[PDB]
Amino acid sequence: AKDIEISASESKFILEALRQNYRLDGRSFDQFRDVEITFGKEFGDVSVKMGNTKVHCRISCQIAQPYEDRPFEGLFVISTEISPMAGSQFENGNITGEDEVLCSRIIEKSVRRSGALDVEGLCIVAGSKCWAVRADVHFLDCDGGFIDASCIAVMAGLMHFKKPDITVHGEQIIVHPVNEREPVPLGILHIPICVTFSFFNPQDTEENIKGETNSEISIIDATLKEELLRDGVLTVTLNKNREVVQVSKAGGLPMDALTLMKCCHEAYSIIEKITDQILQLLKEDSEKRNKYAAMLTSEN
Amino acid sequence: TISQKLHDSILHSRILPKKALKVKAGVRSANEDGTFSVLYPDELKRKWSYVLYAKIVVLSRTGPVFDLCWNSLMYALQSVKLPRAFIDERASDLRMTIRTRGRSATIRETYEIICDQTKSVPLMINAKNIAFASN
Amino acid sequence: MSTFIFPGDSFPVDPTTPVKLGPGIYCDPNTQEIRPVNTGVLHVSAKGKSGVQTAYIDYSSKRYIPSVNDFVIGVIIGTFSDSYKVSLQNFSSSVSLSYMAFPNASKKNRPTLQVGDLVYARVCTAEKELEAEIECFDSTTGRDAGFGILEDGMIIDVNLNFARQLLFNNDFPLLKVLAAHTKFEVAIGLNGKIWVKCEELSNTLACYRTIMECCQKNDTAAFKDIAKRQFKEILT
Amino acid sequence: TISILAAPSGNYKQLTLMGGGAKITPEMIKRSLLLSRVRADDLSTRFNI
Amino acid sequence: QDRRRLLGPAAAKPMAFSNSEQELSLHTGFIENCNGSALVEARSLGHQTSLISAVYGPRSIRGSFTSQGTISIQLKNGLLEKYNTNELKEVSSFLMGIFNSVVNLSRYPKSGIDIFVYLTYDKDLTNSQISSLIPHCITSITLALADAGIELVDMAGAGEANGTVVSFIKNGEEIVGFWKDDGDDEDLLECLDRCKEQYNRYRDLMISCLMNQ
Amino acid sequence: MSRLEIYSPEGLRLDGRRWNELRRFESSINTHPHAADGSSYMEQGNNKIITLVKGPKEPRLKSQMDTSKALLNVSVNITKFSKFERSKSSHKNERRVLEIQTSLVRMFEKNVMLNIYPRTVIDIEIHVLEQDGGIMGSLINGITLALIDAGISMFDYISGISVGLYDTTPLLDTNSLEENAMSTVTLGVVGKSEKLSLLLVEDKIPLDRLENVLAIGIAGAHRVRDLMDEELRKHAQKRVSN
Amino acid sequence: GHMSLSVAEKSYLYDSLASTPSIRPDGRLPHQFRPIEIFTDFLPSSNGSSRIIASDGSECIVSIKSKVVDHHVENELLQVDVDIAGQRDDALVVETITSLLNKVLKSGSGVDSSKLQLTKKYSFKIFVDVLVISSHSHPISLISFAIYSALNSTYLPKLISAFDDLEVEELPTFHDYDMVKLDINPPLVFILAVVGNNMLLDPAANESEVANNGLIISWSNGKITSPIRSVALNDSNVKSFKPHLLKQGLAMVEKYAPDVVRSLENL
Amino acid sequence: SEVITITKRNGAFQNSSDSQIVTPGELVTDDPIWMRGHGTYFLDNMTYSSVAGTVSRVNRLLSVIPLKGRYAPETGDHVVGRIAEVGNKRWKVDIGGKQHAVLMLGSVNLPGGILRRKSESDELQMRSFLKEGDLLNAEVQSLFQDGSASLHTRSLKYGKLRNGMFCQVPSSLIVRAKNHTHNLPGNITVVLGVNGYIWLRKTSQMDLARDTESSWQIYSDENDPSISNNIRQAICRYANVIKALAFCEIGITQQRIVSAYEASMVYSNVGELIEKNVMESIGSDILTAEKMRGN
Amino acid sequence: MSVQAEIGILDHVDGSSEFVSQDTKVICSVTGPIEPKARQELPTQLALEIIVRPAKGVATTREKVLEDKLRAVLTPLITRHCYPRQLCQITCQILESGEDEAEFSLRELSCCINAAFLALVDAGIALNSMCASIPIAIIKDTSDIIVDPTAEQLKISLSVHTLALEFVNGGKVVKNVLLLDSNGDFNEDQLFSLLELGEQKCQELVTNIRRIIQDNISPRLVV
Amino acid sequence: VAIENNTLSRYADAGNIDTKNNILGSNVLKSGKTIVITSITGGIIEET
RNA sequence: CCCCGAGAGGGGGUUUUUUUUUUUUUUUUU
Ligand SMILES: [Br-]
Ligand SMILES: [Br-]
Ligand SMILES: [Br-]
Ligand SMILES: [Br-]
Ligand SMILES: [Br-]
Repeated sequence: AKDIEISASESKFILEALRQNYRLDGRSFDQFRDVEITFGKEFGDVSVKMGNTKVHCRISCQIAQPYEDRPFEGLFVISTEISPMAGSQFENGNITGEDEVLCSRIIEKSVRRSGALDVEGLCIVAGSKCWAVRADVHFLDCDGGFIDASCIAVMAGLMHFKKPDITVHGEQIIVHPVNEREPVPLGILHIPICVTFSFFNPQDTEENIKGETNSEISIIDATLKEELLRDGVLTVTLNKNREVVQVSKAGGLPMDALTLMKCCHEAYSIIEKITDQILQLLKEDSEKRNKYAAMLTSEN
Repeated sequence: TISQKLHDSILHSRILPKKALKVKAGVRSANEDGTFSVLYPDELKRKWSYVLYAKIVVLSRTGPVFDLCWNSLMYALQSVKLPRAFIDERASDLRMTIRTRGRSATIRETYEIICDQTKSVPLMINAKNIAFASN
Repeated sequence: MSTFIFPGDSFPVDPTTPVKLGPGIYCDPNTQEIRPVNTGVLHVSAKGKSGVQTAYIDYSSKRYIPSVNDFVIGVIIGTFSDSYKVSLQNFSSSVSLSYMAFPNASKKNRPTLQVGDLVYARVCTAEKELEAEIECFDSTTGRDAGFGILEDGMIIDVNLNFARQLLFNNDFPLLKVLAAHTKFEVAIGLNGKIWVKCEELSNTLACYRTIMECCQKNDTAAFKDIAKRQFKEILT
Repeated sequence: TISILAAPSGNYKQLTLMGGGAKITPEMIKRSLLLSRVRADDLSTRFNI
Repeated sequence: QDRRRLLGPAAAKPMAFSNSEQELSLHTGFIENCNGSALVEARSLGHQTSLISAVYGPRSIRGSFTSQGTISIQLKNGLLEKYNTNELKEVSSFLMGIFNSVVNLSRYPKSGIDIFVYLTYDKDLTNSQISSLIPHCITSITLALADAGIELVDMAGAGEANGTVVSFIKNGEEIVGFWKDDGDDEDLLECLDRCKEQYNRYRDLMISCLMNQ
Repeated sequence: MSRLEIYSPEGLRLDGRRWNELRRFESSINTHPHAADGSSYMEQGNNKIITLVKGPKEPRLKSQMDTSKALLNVSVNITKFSKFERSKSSHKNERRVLEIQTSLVRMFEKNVMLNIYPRTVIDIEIHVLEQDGGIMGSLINGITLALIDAGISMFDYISGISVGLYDTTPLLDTNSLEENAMSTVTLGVVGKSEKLSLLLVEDKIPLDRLENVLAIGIAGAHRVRDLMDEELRKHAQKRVSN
Repeated sequence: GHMSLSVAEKSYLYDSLASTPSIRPDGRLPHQFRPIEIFTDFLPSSNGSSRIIASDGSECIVSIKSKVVDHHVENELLQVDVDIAGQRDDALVVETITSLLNKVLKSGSGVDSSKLQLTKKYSFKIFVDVLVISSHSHPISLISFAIYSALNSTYLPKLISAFDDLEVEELPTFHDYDMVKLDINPPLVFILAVVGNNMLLDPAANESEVANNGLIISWSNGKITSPIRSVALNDSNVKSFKPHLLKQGLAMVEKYAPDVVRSLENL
Repeated sequence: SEVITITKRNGAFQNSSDSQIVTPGELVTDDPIWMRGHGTYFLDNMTYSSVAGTVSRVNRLLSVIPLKGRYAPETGDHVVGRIAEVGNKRWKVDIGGKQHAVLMLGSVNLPGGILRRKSESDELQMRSFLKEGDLLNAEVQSLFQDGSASLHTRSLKYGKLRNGMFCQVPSSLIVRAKNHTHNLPGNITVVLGVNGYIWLRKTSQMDLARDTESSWQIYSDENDPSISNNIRQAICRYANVIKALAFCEIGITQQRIVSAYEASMVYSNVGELIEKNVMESIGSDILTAEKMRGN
Repeated sequence: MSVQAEIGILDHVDGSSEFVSQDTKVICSVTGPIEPKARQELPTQLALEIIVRPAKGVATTREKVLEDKLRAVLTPLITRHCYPRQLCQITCQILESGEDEAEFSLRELSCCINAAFLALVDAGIALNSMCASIPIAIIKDTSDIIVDPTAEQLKISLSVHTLALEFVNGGKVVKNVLLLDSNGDFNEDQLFSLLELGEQKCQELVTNIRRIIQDNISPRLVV
Repeated sequence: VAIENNTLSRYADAGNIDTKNNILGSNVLKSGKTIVITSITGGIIEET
C-alpha cells in the first residue's frame, strides 16, 4: 500500500521530546484531547471532533425481520469503512487490514457485545417484525484516536437518535410519521467510552525484556505522528458505573501490569468527564429544539 | 452500473405498477372422491406480491452494451407470464409458541404460498411507457 | 483585494508580445492557444526584461511537483544499484539520487547515507513522463553547495506557498522573529518541508510549534506574538 | 455521446448528454431525438410482441 | 443483501411449483470477443442441452517462465439447470487432463489458453446428471480450440453409456480420459464400444463442421 | 443464574479442580519435522493445538520483502469440529479470527528477533483440533514452543493464561463451561516478569477486581512457563545425548 | 504437480520406470505401498477420529460428527468436507477431491445408510471432516485410508424413545451414557500411476511427476466400484493410454486391495 | 505386511567438558569482558540466551549453538542446489538455507570455455545454460552481509548434474571434509553437498580421473544413453541406505554409505529397505560395527 | 440557489470542500497528483480514482452509478495530459441526502459535482475550465420547471434532471454540456425549456462559486 | 436487430408446459455481432 | 565494504451462537 515515510530525525526527535516530558501538540502525557460534539438537524446525526481528528456518525433504522435464533431481539450493526478521505494511507474498502479489523472489533465489543443498546426493545412483534438499527461511522480526517472518536460518535448518535412511533394492531404495523406523533428514543443500558493509550520504549528491547527498572513511556490519546512511532497500544473501555467494558492490548511493547492498571484508573477519570459532557450537550440540544418548536407554534 | 440503470429506468419510465404484481391468491381444498381443487377469486387478510428477477448474459461484446440489454429486457418483459398462486385451505401448521422469561408469545402462522403448475396470467405492462434504447 | 483569475478565462496578454509561460499557464498542444488552468493571482513581469515577459499564476497548493533548479528536502527510503530512492513527499512518486551526485564521488566508494536520512538537494532533471532526479553537489565545481545530510533536528510540513515565501521573500518576518528568541539553523525545501535544529530540544520544539501555527494563520502581522506566547509556554 | 430511451408514443423516458469532446449543439440533440423516435418505432412494431 | 448485485427484498421467497440416437447441431466462430468459440446443441429423449464454449488465448502470463502453455478450463452454470460448484470443478479438472494430452503446448511458451464452457440451456424433461453433458463439453472445447487456431494432436471426442464417460483419440485406439459414476458391474467392455460409436459420430460431425462451415 | 455448582462451598469446581489449579498441561516438540522447521503439539485440558513454524525462508513474492527484518505471518485454523456443535460455516475470514492472528503477530514481533533475518519470511500455521476454554492462552504457548523448536531467536518465553471471575472468586485456567458463566481475562506474560504482552478482556469486569485477577493470571502464567521450560530441557537432553 | 525436477532427473526416472522390469526409485514392486502410521479415537469431542502419517511426512486428520436429521428433507446423509492446508476453500484440487469423496461415500452407493436410521422419520447425518496438514502428491488415497479408519472406530448415541413418529410421534430421546458402535463398510480409494506400459500402486512424488497418466479406483464390498476416474498426476507429460492398461489397473486393484483392507481392518 | 505395513495406535494423537543446555531468556553469564556472539543477547553485565542450545566458549567469544536451524552457508562449502529463478545476469539457486543463493553469470563456465569469445547475447540467453529446476554442483565463493551465499562453478568439478537421481538429508548429518565427491562400488558416484542435498549418479570418466567438444555439452539435459539396470538398481539401494542412516540420525560419510550398502545385501528386494525396522537395524549394525572395530 | 460552501477543511488531503444545497450536504477530498497503482497507470494521462460514500449504509451499486456520472463530468474538466502516469484520488462523502434516497439521487449527484470541482480547485490541479451543476424537476399537475427542488417537490414530480455545464470566459460562455441526466416522462419542448432555464441558473451558480473560491483562497496568497 | 421471445420460458409450448423450469419469460437478442440472453424468474413476498 | 586479474581494469554490496419453577383491591405510618 501507500506508506508514510518517517525520517530518522523525526523518529529521534519525537521520542527524545517524550524523554523530556514534551509532546508536540503541547498536551500532557495524561491529557485527553478536547472532544467537540455537534448534532445535525436530523436525529442520529452527530459530528465528533478531537483536535484535527474528524469523525461523523449517522444512526438509521428500518423495519426488518429478526433472526430465527433470536425472535425477541432486533438487529444492530456498526459500520466503520475507511476511505482515502482520511488520508491516502488508507486503501478504499480495506476491511481486512490489521488496524482496521482491530478498530472494528474494539467498537463491536464496546457497543454491540457490551449490550449498550437495548436490542430487546427493538422488537415490534416477536419472531416477525422488528427494528434494524444501523450505526454508520464516517472517518473524515485522521489525526489519531479513531477508536475513541468512533465510540463517542456511535454512543452520542444512539442517545440522540429517535425512531418513529409505532402502534400495533395484531401484525398490522402502523408507523406514525414525525408529522403525526413524535418519534421514540432508543434504550441505552450503559454508556461505554474508549480511551486509548500509546506506549513508547525510550531504550532498547533488551532493557524491556530483562531490564530491572521500568522506563516505558505511556501517553493518552496520541496524534497521528505519535501513533506512527509507538511500540504498543492499549484500548480500555469503561462507564460511569465503575466497570471495565473491555480491555484490548493486542500484543506490542510488553508493559508492566501495574502500569496497565494505572491506565485503567486514569481512563476512568476521563470517561466520567466525557459521559457527563455528552449528556449536557444532549440536554441543550433538546432545549434548543423545544425552544424553536415554541417559537414556531407561536408564529404559527 | 448497467444493472442499476436498468433497474432505475424501469422505475422512472413507470413500466411496472405495484398493482400489476399483486398476487390474487386462491385456495386449494380437498373435494369429494379424494381430489384437490383450487378456487381463484376475481375482481374484488394476508396479501402477497410478485417479485421479478432477471439474468442478462452478454456474449461477444463489441462496444457500449447497455442499449442492447435494455431492448432485450423490454422484449422479455412483454413475454412474462405470472404463475397462479394459492394456499392450502386449512394447513395443519398453525402458530408457534415461543416462551420468554415468564411471559409467553406466539409467532404468527406462516402460510406456505404455492404456485400453479400450469395456470398463469400475463404481466400487466403499461405498453404506452415501453421505451427502446439507442445511442 | 487582488486580481483573481480562473481556469478557462481569457488570457490578458496579447500574442504579439513574446511571453515566457510559468506555473498555472498552459499552452494547448492542439489549438496552440495560451490559457490559464489554475486559480489564483496572475503575475506578469514588467517589460524591458531582455525583451521577454514572464507570466504565471500564484495558486494555492500543497502537493509538490518536481521542477528543475529547486532546493528540496528529501528522505532516503531505499538503496538501488547506482542511486538512492528518495521521497520528497508522502504518496508522491519517488525521486532518484545518484551515487555520483556527491562531492568527491568515485565508482569505488559509495556515499555513507543510510535509509531514513534527510538530504537537502537540488532537482537537476524533472521530466514530466519520467522519474525526476536530484543531486547533492554543484555539477560544475564539484563541491557541496550546502547540500547533503541534515543531522538530527525536526522536519515540518508546510504548504508550498508558505515554503516559497520563506525561501525567496526577505520581507517574511518568520526567520527574524525566531532569531529574536533563539539561535537556530534552518533548511528550506520548495517541496513544502522545513528543517529546524537548535542546541536544545526545547528551542527546536518551540520553533516547530511557531512555524506550525504561523503556517496555519497566515497572518504576517501576528508572527511576533505567536513566537512570544510559544517560547513563553515552554518555560512553564 | 447521447443516450436515449424513446417511447413510440413520442415522449422520452431517458436522455443522457455527455459532452467531453465536441460541443453538443441543439441541432445535434434534435437530430438524435428524431432518430431515437424512428429507431423506437422500428423496434416496437418489428417483432409483433 | 449483496452490495454488488440487486437481489431484491430479503423476505421474498422463490416460486415453488406443485404437481435417431442423438440429434446434434454445431456452429463455430460466432463470438468476436475471443479467439475461438463453439455452439453445441443436442436433443434426445427427455433431455436437451445447449452449451457454448469460448477460448481465450494464447495470452500473457506474467509469472516466472514456462516452455509450454498453461490450460485452464472453467464451467459456468446457465439459466435453467444448476449444478454444484464442486461438480463443475470436478468436470473442469477432468477436462483439463484430457486437453493436456491433445493441445500441442510446446508451441505456446509463457502463454495461457483459458477455455470457458457456458452450460447455457440444459433442460430436463423427464416430466449425477452431469455425466451426460461431459461428451458435449469435449466436443465444444475441441471445436473452439480448432476454431481458435490452437494446435491439436487429434480430434478429441467422447461418448456416454450408463454413467460411464470415456474420451478417445487416434480413431478410438487410445483413451485420453475415463469417467464412471453409478452404473453396473463388469460393464466396461459394453460401455467402451457404445462410447466409441458416439465418439466416431461426434468426430465426423466436428470435422464436417470445421471444414464445410 | 447458574443451576450448576461452578464453585461449591467445598472450594471445588465442576471438573474437580480448586480455584488456583491449572488443567492438564502436556507439551510436545518436533511433532512435524517433515512439514515445518519447527512444530509443537499442545494439550492444555481438552484443548488440542497443532502449531507449525515454516521459516525463515524466501518470500514467495518479491513485492512483499523487507530488507531490514523478516516478515512474520500467523494463520489460525479453528476447525469446524473443534466444539461439541459442529459449525456450518468456516472461520477462515471471520473478523474474530483475523483479530486473533493479528494479535499473535503483534505479540511476537517484539519478542522474535526479526531484525537478524532480513529478506526472509516466517510463516506460522496453526490448527485447532479441539477447543474447551482458554484457547487464546493455548495459542500463545503453542507458538512459543514451535518457534523455539525452529531455532528462531527470541528474547524470552511468552506464556498465556486465562482467569475467570465468578462474582468475587477468581478461577485460574477456565474451561468452556466456566467461560459461558462468567467474564474471563486472558494474559500473555513475558518470561518470569510482571510485564504483559497481551491483556485481553472481552466481558464486563469491575474495576476493583481487575488488579487481583491480573495477579492470579501472572502467577499462573509463570507456572505455564516452568512447565514449558521443563519439557523443553527434557527434550533437549534426550536429543543432545543421542 | 508439487515436486520440482530437472529435465535430466525426469528422463532418468521415466526410463527407469518405463522399463519392462519396472524399476522404482525406492526399489519397491509395482504393488507395494509405503509404510504408514494410523492413530484413532483421539478426539473425544467427536464421534470418531483418525490421523494418518505417510513416509514422506504427508499427514491427514479426519473427524466424524453426527446430527439427527429428518431423512425426508435431508437427501444426503453423509457429507464430506475437505480442507487442504495452504489451499483456498474454493481451490480446484480441494473442490474436486470434495466432490469425488462425496460420491465415494454416498448414502445409497458405497455405504450402508440403514445403520444411520433411527426412526421412521429421523436418521443420523454423518459429517466427515478432512484436514490435510501436509501432502506432496494426490492425497485422495491418503484421505481414503483415514476416513476408513475413522468410520470403523465411530460411536453414535443410542435411541431410547419409540421408533414410530407417524402415529405416537415421540420426540427423539437418547440414553445418557451408552453409545452404539457404528457398524458400516467404508469404501477405499486407490490411486495408480501410468508410466509407459507399467502401472504402479501408491505413486511417490517423483514418480507422479514423470507419469504419463493415472487412475483413481474406488473399492467396496470386495469389488471394484464407482467413482472410477482417470487423472493427470502432472500436466507436462500427460499422454493417452491403451485400453488394456485400464483393464490392467482394475485387475491390479482387484487382487491387492483385500491385502490392504486386511492390514487396515485390524481394530 | 505383504503389501502394506500399517502401524496402529488408539486413544492418542501420537506416540508418547559437559555441554550446558540453555533456553531463551536464561542467564548464561555476568562477566562483561565476554564478546557476545550468535544465539545470545546482553544488557550491561548480564548475557542471556536467545535460542535453545548449548553454550559455546571459543577464546573470549561467548555464543549459544542452537539445537535446530537451517543450513548456514560458510565460505568454501561444496553444495548441491536447484535453480529457483533466472534474472538479469544471475541465477538464484535453492540450497536449503534461509535465502536463495546467487550465481552470477560471470561466476560460471560458459560452453566452449577458454576459446569462446565474449558475447553480449549470453545475458539474454541464460536459460540455455541454467534454467529453473536444474541441479548443479557449486562452491560457496563469498558471503553477503546478512549471510547469504554467492556461488560459483568456475571448475570442471562443478556444473550441471545428470545421469542419476536426487535425494536429501538434514544438513546436520553431513559435515565439511577434504572432498565431498566419492566413488563407490557398483560404478556409481555420490555427491554429498554440505547443505544436505545429495546427488547419486553413474560414475563418469571425471570421477575416475579424480583418483587416477565435451565443453559444449556441459549444460545438456540429456543423460547417458547407456545406463545399465545394475547401476540403476545400485542407485536405488544407495538411496535407501542413505535415507536409513538419516532416519537414525547417523552422520553420513563415504565409509558409512558403502558399509551400509554391502550390509543391506542381506535383503533380496531393494524395497525392503524402506521399512522402519530394517532402517533402524542397519544403522544400529553400523554403530556396533564401529564399536568393536574401534576398540 | 442559496448554496453555501467552505474550502480547505481537511488537513491530511491536498484539497477539500463542503458543499451544501438546502438539506443536501456533501464533503469532498482530493489528493493528487500522486503515485498510482500499476493497474491504474495511464502512460500519457492522469488516472482518476473516484469514490462516492452514501449518507446511510455502505456503498452499493447505486453509488457506483454516482461515481460513473461524476467521472463523466470531472474527466474533461481536468487537464490530464499534464500528469502522465500519475493518480488523483477524489472521494465524496455524502453527509445528508436532502432527499428520499430510496427514490432519488438527484440532489446528491449535483452536490457531489459542485463539491468535487471545489476540491479540485483547492488542490491546485490543472483545470481546462469551470463547472456548475444543478438539480431540476418537473411537477405533476402544474408541470412547472422547478430549479433546485425540495425533497417534497421530488415526491410529486414527473421527471428529474441533473444538469452540469462547462463554463469559460469569466463564467459567461457555455463551452459544453458536461452532463445532462434526464429521467422520467418528458417531451422535446420541455427539454429545451429546461435547458434554457437550466443554463441561466447554472451561470448564476458559477458566479456564486467564483465568489466563494476567491473569498477563501485570496487570504492564502500574497499581494 | 433479431430476437426470439419466450423460447427459454416454461410457457414456451402452451401444449407442453415444462415442469422443471422456473423461467417466466425470456428473450434472445442479437444486434450486429453482440449477443444478449435475458431470462425472467420470479419470487413471492408477503405484504404488510 | 566484498569478490576477481603479473601492470589503479572488471564484477557485486540483495526490492448475532451453550440466556426462560407459570396464579384473584389505591395510598401513608406500622
Ligand atoms: Br430473543
Ligand atoms: Br502532532
Ligand atoms: Br436490491
Ligand atoms: Br476386501
Ligand atoms: Br542463507
